[PDB]
Amino acid sequence: NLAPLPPHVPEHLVFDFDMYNPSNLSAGVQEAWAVLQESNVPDLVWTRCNGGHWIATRGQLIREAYEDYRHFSSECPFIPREAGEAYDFIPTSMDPPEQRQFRALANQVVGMPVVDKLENRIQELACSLIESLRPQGQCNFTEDYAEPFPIRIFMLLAGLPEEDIPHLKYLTDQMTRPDGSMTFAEAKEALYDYLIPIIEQRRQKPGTDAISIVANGQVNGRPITSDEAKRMCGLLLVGGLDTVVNFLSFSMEFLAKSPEHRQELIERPERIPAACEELLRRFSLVADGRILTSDYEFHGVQLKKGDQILLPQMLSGLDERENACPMHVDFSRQKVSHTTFGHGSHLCLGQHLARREIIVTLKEWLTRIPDFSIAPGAQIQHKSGIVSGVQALPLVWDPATTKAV
Ligand code: HEM
Ligand SMILES: c1ccc(-n2ccnc2)cc1
Repeated sequence: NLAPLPPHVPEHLVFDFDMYNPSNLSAGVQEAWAVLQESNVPDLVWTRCNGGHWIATRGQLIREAYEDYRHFSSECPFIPREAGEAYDFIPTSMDPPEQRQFRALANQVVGMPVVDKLENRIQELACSLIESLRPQGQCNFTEDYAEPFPIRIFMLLAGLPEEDIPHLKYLTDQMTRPDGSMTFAEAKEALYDYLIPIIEQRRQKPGTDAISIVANGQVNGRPITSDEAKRMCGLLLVGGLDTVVNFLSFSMEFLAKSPEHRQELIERPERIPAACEELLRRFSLVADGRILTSDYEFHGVQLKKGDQILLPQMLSGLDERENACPMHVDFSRQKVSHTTFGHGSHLCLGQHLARREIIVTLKEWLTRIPDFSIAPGAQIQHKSGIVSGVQALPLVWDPATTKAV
């Protein structure tokens, strides 16, 4: 389903990319998108899928569009339009200076200080999950670890019941990797049905949990409304359930195939942080966009007011102009250039939490289970959307080579 080309689009700039089902998916999700960076593709293209929209394909353009909120507005940040339209998450659907205030609160909730405080549970939960897996010689890394690890730390932070996971996660999934089973608005509404009662409850009777702080927070001298708090909370939910979850499976899949990468991190632990950035560069996984607030001419292309452009965060780091041999994972790169956590005013507040959860896992897994591989005859499938994922990650290992701690 290709939509007819608007009049301002030169046919030479057409490249029908389906962000929800790219062509080379079998090769891997990052490889499927990287086709956008082949020599035949212009820097800025137009696709007729998902209703027609632009795509910036180069780190330089993505950054520029990310900085330029005057032109590129966060009002309608998701493709397809109906999706960007119905979404009203804060602070993601606002531009500066309105953004700034809401931003400041969200940070109170997820920032450094919170992570600093949760470190021991993070470390505690990782060791517990791993030790529990170790003797089995086999998991489903996606369901066995990638999901629970991050999610249970979030639920703890938010003060929400673990029982809610399956329900929440389904709703969250529908948002980034739409199934077809429910539209964005229906999905959005359902998560909202959930939150409303919770928030009400926490404005009356506050806790120390994330929701309670958001619900009772101050924005621009006055109290935040319920509707605003709902809209921030909606964001936190997706961040907690849908991000680190998918990241970990791509990294673990890479690790399960590269013995030598595992070794390096084993003998030279000082490299873990470095490694973590490189993997954040290589297995980057977010793709959103902005809407044109007016007619504007960008890098010799005319953009009409109301046009959506996808500015895949994913691609900056995979761009050869930014990183030599981009599909090559080298833990010793002098400069790891990525925009995995975004760029500009909307830079990811949860990046600290995410880095802590990644480093804990690599350090802790490698300690106990140094030697693992993907199960024989396992066919790993990726998934594309706003946030890309791995469908399942069947791992096997010999228990005899593990180490209990
Ligand atoms: C590996 C994991 C993660 C990645 C790759 C990621 C990526 C991003 C990206 C690219 C943006 C900006 C989107 C835009 O500019 O439209 C963003 C914003 C945001 N992320 Fe993350 N994120 C991750 C994890 C988290 C976590 C764990 C949380 C907290 C629960 C979170 C909370 C936020 C919030 C609150 C913002 C909005 C900041 C603002 O609009 O000023 N993220 N994230
Ligand atoms: C699309 C969907 C989810 C997100 N997100 C939330 C937290 N971190 C990233 C950003 C854009």
